[PDB]
Amino acid sequence: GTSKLKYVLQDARFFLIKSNNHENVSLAKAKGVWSTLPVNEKKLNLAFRSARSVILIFSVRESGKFQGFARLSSESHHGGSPIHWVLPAGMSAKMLGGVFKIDWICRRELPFTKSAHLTNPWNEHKPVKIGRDGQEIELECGTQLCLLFPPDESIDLYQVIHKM
Ligand SMILES: N[C@H](S)c1cccnc1
Repeated sequence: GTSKLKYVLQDARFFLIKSNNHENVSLAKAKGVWSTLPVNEKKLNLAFRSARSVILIFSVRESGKFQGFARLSSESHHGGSPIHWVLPAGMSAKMLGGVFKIDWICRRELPFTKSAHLTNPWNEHKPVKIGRDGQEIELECGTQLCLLFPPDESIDLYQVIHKM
C-alpha cells in the first residue's frame, strides 16, 4: 500500500538530483550515500534541519527516466571511507562536499512520459523532469512525482518513520 509512503512524504521537501551516469546512482543505491557540490550541500543541510523529511529524486542525464528516490538521514559529514564516484570530466573528488547518508524509499525507475502532467512551480512550472542538479521541487509536485513511482515492495518504511 501507499499509506506509509504518504506519511513519510507529509510536509517533506524534495530535491532533484541529476547524475552524469548510472554508476553513481548504483553506488548511491548500494552504499546509502550521496555527495554533491558545496552549493547544493549547503541547501540540503539547511533543508535537513528545516523539515521532517528531505527527499532526493535521482535522474541520470540522457536516460529519460528517474531511477528512484531516497530520504536524507543525516547532514553532510566529511572524513568517511572514500567513495569511488565516476566524476564528470573536469571534476576532481576534492571539489565535492561532504557525504549525506540516505535511506532508499524507491529503487524502481519511472519514465519521464509518466510525469509529463507534473510541473514544478520552483522552476517556472516547467515539467518536473527539467531541472539542474539540486533543483528544489515544490511540495505538491514533489509528492505526486513520488507517488507515480512503482511501489518498491523490497522496502519497509517502518524504520524510516522511526527516523523522523
Ligand atoms: N557524487 C556525484 S558523481 C555528483 C557529482 C557532481 C555533483 N553532484 C553529485
